[PDB]
Amino acid sequence: LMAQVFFGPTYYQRLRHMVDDKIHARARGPVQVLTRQPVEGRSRDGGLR
Amino acid sequence: PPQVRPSIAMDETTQGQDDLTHKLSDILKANINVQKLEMDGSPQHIIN
DNA sequence: TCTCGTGCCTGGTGTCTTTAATCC
DNA sequence: GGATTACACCCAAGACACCAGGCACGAGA
RNA sequence: GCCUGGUGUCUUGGGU
Repeated sequence: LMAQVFFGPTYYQRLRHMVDDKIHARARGPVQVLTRQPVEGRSRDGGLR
Repeated sequence: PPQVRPSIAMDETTQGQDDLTHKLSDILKANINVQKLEMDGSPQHIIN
């Protein structure tokens, strides 16, 4: 490489936010009894607002 | 109709009623007691 | 065998006094 | 001297009526 | 032998 590269150890920390805890998709699914609109929340197969 | 005030099941075999359902029961009970006054013991200050 | 006491279930019904800026 | 106004979306974990009266059952005399 | 329902109201802690 025409340029030299700053290189060395650094302490790195692994944070709790991982993609497979966030990814979500909904085709059809459960609805609320009251509004017959899609439910809220990843944990309930919900839809985006 | 019940679509406006659906029942929900808190822990599967136990169901509570919507706030409107409880409140309509209170209006309905209170309505019967107005009928219960005008035919007998009304000390006027009780009617109010 | 009878009576009394305690516990559980069902039904009905409340109350000692004790966060800040704007307009209309 | 009054209320109404106060970004958006999303995730997740953590909770639930009280008191009084009546009836039934069990224990003790 | 097809249909197939699992809660709410808050509060708190977080993400951009």
